[PDB]
Amino acid sequence: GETLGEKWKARLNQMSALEFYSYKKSGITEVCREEARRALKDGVATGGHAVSRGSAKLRWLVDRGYLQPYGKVIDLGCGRGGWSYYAATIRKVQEVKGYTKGGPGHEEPVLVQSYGWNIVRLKSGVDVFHMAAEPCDTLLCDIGESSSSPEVEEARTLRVLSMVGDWLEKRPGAFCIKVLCPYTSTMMETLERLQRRYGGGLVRVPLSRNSTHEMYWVSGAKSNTIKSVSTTSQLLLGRMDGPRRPVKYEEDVNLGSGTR
Ligand SMILES: Nc1ncnc2c1ncn2[C@@H]1O[C@H](CSCC[C@H](N)C(=O)O)[C@@H](O)[C@H]1O
Ligand SMILES: [Mg+2]
Repeated sequence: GETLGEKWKARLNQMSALEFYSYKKSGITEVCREEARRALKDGVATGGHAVSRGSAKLRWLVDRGYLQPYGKVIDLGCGRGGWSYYAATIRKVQEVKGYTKGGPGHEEPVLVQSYGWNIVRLKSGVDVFHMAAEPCDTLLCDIGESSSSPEVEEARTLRVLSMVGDWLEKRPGAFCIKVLCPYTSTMMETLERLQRRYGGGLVRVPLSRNSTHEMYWVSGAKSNTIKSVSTTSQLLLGRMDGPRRPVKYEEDVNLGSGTR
């Protein structure tokens, strides 16, 4: 019983290195992030330049009402902190706590002074899967590493989803959770069951590359799982045909400066 997403995964794996390369950015939405690129690679933040592409992904969802962060924000798997620092600029957000693994193969928090930096605390060296859940108003989680195997992507997603369940049981009023693999029938059933229990819906963020089927389970969406997943699968499959399309650019994120 093969889904569209599984056919996309199979075809993605059949691509030559050149085909994959041309495909992965074809027609996507993008932020250029030229302008403080060397500063970031040096490990010094510049003003209100975002520390990662993640700020733009969160911005895209917030600008469209897919969630309205407020109160105490928890950011699981914060990496460099792009989500935490974007959240700190939202008027109703009061406090941001980010946790991430860091160390060798992994992103360390970047320490910056974009607007609202002083209500942000990011901590490295923590395994979020070993943290007991805690009350919060806005729950964010951006964890899930890609794999050429769909069974692996699926298993990795189910572990993430089991982990956030403890946090959702605390009943945050807003959330945004990356779903690395939504495209197997087991995943779709699991996601429907989670939406029945916790609400929200799945959204494809168009700044995601075509090389990942990731979607975001967000409290401000209402979507049908089959509709949102199948539409994404069909978009990704369609971009495999025909000539390569250019990227569409948004304005770089500007998180300003100053305390709150
Ligand atoms: N068990 C775990 N505990 C803590 N962090 C983890 C983890 N598994 C993966 N991660 C971290 O989750 C992060 C996913 S990256 C998230 C991008 C971030 N939203 C931003 O905007 O910058 C990675 O840095 C990775 O190291
Ligand atoms: Mg940017």
